[PDB]
Amino acid sequence: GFLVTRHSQTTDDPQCPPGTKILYHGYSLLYVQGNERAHGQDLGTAGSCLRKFSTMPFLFCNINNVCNFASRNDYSYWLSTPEPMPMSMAPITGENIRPFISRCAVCEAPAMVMAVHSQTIQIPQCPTGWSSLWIGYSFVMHTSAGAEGSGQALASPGSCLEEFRSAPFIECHGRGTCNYYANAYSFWLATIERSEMFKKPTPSTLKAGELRTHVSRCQVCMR
Amino acid sequence: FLVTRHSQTTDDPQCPPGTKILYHGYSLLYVQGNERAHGQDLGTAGSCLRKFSTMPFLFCNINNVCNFASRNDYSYWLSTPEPMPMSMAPITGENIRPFISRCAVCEAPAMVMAVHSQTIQIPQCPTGWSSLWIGYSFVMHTSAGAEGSGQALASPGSCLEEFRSAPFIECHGRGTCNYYANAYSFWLATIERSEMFKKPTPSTLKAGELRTHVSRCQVCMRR
Amino acid sequence: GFLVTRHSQTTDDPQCPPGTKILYHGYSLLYVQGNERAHGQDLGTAGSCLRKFSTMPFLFCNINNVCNFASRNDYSYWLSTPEPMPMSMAPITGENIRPFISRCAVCEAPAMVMAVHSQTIQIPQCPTGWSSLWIGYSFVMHTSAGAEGSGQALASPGSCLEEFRSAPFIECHGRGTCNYYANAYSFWLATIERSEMFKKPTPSTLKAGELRTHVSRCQVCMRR
Amino acid sequence: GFLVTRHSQTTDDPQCPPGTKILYHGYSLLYVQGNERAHGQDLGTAGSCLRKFSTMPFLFCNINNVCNFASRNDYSYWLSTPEPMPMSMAPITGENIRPFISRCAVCEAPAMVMAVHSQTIQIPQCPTGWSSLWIGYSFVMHTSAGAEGSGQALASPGSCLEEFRSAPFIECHGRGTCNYYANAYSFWLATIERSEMFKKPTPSTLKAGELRTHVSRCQVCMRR
Amino acid sequence: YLLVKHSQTDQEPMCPVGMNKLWSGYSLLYFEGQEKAHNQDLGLAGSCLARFSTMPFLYCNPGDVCYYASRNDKSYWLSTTAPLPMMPVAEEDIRPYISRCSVCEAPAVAIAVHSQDVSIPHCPAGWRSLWIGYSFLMHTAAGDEGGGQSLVSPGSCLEDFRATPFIECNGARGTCHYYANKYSFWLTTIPEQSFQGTPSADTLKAGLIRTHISRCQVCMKN
Amino acid sequence: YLLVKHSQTDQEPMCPVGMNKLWSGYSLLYFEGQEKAHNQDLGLAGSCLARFSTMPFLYCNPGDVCYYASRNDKSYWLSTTAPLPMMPVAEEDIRPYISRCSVCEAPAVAIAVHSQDVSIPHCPAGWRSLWIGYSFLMHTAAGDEGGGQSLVSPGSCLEDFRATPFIECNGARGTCHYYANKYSFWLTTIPEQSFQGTPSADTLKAGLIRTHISRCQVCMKN
Ligand SMILES: [Ca+2]
Ligand SMILES: [Ca+2]
Ligand SMILES: [Cl-]
Ligand SMILES: [Cl-]
Ligand SMILES: [Cl-]
Ligand SMILES: [Cl-]
Ligand SMILES: [Cl-]
Ligand SMILES: [Cl-]
Ligand SMILES: [K+]
Ligand SMILES: [K+]
Ligand SMILES: [K+]
Ligand SMILES: [K+]
Ligand SMILES: [K+]
Ligand SMILES: [K+]
Repeated sequence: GFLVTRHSQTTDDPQCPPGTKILYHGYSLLYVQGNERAHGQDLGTAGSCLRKFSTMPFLFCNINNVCNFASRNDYSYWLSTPEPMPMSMAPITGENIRPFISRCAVCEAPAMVMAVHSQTIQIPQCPTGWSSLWIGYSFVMHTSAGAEGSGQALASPGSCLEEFRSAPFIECHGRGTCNYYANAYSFWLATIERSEMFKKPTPSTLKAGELRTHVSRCQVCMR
Repeated sequence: FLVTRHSQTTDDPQCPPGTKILYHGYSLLYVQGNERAHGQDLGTAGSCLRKFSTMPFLFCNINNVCNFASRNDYSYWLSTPEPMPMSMAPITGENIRPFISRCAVCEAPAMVMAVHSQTIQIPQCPTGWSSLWIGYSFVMHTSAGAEGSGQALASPGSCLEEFRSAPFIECHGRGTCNYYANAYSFWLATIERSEMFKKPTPSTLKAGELRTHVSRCQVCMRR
Repeated sequence: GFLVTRHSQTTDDPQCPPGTKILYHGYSLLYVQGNERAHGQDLGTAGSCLRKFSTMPFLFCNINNVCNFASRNDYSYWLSTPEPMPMSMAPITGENIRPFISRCAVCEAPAMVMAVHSQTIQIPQCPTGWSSLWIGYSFVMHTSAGAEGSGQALASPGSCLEEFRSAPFIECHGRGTCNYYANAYSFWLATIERSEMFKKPTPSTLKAGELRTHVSRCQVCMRR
Repeated sequence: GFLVTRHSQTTDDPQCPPGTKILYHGYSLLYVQGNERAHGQDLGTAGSCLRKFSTMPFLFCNINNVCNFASRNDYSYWLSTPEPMPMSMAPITGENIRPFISRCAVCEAPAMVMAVHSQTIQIPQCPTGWSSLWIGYSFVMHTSAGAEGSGQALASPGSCLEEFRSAPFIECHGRGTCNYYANAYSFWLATIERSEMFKKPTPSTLKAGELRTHVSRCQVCMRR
Repeated sequence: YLLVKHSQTDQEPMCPVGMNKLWSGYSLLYFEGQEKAHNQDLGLAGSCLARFSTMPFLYCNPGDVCYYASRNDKSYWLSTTAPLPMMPVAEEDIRPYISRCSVCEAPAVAIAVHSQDVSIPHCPAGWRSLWIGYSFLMHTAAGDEGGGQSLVSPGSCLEDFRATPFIECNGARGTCHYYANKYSFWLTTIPEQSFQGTPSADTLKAGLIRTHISRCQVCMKN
Repeated sequence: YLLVKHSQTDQEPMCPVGMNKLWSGYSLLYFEGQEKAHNQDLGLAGSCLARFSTMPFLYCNPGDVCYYASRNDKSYWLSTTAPLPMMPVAEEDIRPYISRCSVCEAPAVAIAVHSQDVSIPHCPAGWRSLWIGYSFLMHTAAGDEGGGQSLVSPGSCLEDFRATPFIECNGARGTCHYYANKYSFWLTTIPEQSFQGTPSADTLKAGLIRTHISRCQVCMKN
């Protein structure tokens, strides 16, 4: 019973890769933050694909047998779409949030699925005996409020996003608001020239148009 | 393929039908060393230790010296329905046994996963998968220093059979364990369709009104 | 000009101690938390006394020249009154918050002020040549959401609260809510027997009616 | 002998306020971050004014009695000037860093100096018997790398910056690099109307042109 | 299924006979970005990076700006027996310090079993042993950042015990070094048969350590 | 005005002749509750605690329950030159390790000045020297908790440079010890007259350390 989760990074349901069957579609959950502590769900697993969305998909209980829902100051983070940040740059609420949330598909595969990374701008070949499911960019971790966050396993399909985005996720709050913030950081595997492996890294500051020049590529494969 | 089950009581749980017993042990939730929390997913054998201890680990430094139970580290274990001491004072030695949950690590013929409904309704297993058990959606937790860990929603560990406002107990190298006021358990909330893209409605629930506001789950095995 | 701040821990303005003159009254600010980081204001300083209350008394700006007010997930913490926690145990909002916020007074003193602690259940005498302003309990630090928090300087009047409270402060949010939470912890100097200074501490769990048995006492004094 | 510290927020040495005499001039140190722990120097104290600048003005020593200087990944933060952020947005190094570092002056005052905040766009009056040294904006706290940071005492002149800057400080590394990063946040006291005190705060996002108008004003006064 | 092996030496490990090697690389423990650790399970292929670099990642902000080796981030790798230097090692000198790994294609899943005893635990019936080692639980270094291993994962069972099984590389500096705050945590050898409600504090010096570290075995069915 | 002095030895400091001693005590650096450090300024009286204890505080929750030495909190104190122990020291054996202090009534305020140079900085004109020392800036220990001193406070000027100027006491255990993650941070000496844009990394071993530590003087008006 092998499973693979795919994220469209758009408001449309992604399609199950060739050879796999759909189980269900949902919204792309990246991680949550309760009592200021972050806990993520690997993007390559079904845990990152929830059928129902909410800026507050969880609640907390105490040893006094009292549970509180949306009653403190907690967060939820979701993979986002190409929808531009509002001109007002103010938080988004209610139905206006829907255009920003990524969709996902949980599919059952005949065999084991994995991701491989080239650590170069070229797409890495699937290991011998493995077939391609999709290609993308090496997404490894992220941080936001309080510099808290989580990341992906490098052999998980979750570490391979098909669409590169400087801002691949949006931040939501128990109060019902969501927005992008300047400290929302996305970390990606970088390109490394073989001759530079044991040499001091050469610093690079990339702007729109040249961002992908140092981002490693990947391919998700199935045995 | 392995499946780990936690009784949440002092008796060993039974392997679900179709699985074979490997060993029994105590339910380890996570540890905290030098202020850093590190958990063992409850769906994995790592959350089932053959031997219990309030301090099951030690640390070693660069001068090649290791220290055991000499500082201020913690260990956390799933607990039983055993009443909290009226004195509310720390529990020590053999008196700790009644509070520690037991577990079983079983070998299964196929992979096992968990599904969540995000409603009071029990989520059916995907076509082609049979049920192992049902429970409540357990996501994360925090305790000392607001540190903690969480479960993978696709893992059986995110599906506890018995809902507990206080599902775990905190222990120290001192040989003391207790339930403290800052012990928080986080669970997936129930979400009505029309509530998805609407500001969450805050709610504080008290005894007898908790279980029915926590998302339900079911652990399934490909068969 | 020396100053001393006093907190009533009630809805009434505290009065300046004998020998001091009033500057202004306000609300007792304990600390704030922005982008998950706490920053406090010593209770013995005027910074802990704000004339205007708000669940969100600050805003933040970024390098892109954009400022955001009450637009993320920040906190403010204030000393509270003995107003009981609501029966519903749900967050308090709007005008209903006022009854929970402690008041303060910033007073100008003719000489320096300080606090002394006994580390016993007995009130410590003021140093020779120093007169009394008020007595209290040794309040040293606190933590709440994310185990973040701040504390008081032990020679500051801020480390000497006149009223002992297991829950001396309340938590408020940018969204406009305030409430007490189970992880809101208050730390106090404990009583230490002289013969036990270099002995393994004897653990104690205290419940209502016996809490103060291990809480150190203090006295705020002024140089004569 | 009371002391007053002033920050020019430019490459020029600030002048000591009237009624005070210069002790020394230096560079405006906001805080440092060592082994991931941030530690600040209140901007109203002489500690925020260092005679010598360095991207790494400190070192650390271990239990084996070995100290390491600029060998790991530590930081130093300084108040900055109006110098334009490099168009490339790439790290600034060596001599090129000088134009970005604020200067300061530590002066000896005849009496105590404190700050008062209005929590409105209006300038707060100095208490009776006190005279104004300067007016500014209420600066409370800040965060940068790892969401770590520090803040100011609201009673301290350090909480009253004479020039509002959405990005009042720059981040430097032991490597010798400095830059403005997107996660550098400055927190300021907000303006609160009497009727807004006990009402849910109204969220607002302000852009260039309307920033200074929602920031609390302050005045630094001397008891003389 | 994939089997991952870390040699803990500067020589890549051999894949068990019958298992094809997908690739060899360097033992990645974790990345530290913005003072936040992100670990790779030592039992998973993601912990075996084909290309090494003191700074193997970059980061971007919503303003469409990405920075590579332009701040103060770092990386952590499993290390070898190369002697602790008195000062950071740079560029080529780093090579002898980095552990190597191999990702092998296996017939079944491999697990780790721990005894929490000086006794080496047996593999479940029907499972064969791949290797024996010590119970590696967690680690911390700069600040309180670090991480740990899954006890059922082969990554929690290292063949060679090391007081300091990993090294720190300071990203943009292009150097790696052993700092005094590095800590390795291991499961203990418990004297009691199955319940220890009262641990007896102890300090162990080099030479009396290994007999106090929980033992483990990595197993695969068949 | 109060002058606080820490001896860094097990003998209480003598108040300068003429200054009345309010009390003597033990040098308190910080408390750690719920893994959150709360420091006392070494130049303020709050850092001189009359009565010592490995657990000098307690805590309470809103449910009207207080716990004293019933969890995992700790305290930190400035220490003496007592030798690093092979294992934690308990109860009476702790005494030789804790620094003593004295709080004295002064006629004027005392400040610290730092040279960030090998040379001793001058007290401001019209101020007299009380003592000379090294620029103690900050510290860290368990996790990434710790704290620092105000550079204008006499607490930032320790007469005795110590790579490890403080000791950790583990609360309820009733013992103190020196752990490998303890770090002291000091202002450096800078060659340049006023501007140093590119620090040159360096590792200093016992014997060549003091010449790289910034110097300071604690001064009092008149
Ligand atoms: Ca940290
Ligand atoms: Ca911490
Ligand atoms: Cl919430
Ligand atoms: Cl311990
Ligand atoms: Cl907010
Ligand atoms: Cl550095
Ligand atoms: Cl970097
Ligand atoms: Cl304790
Ligand atoms: K922002
Ligand atoms: K408690
Ligand atoms: K609560
Ligand atoms: K940035
Ligand atoms: K070191
Ligand atoms: K140690």
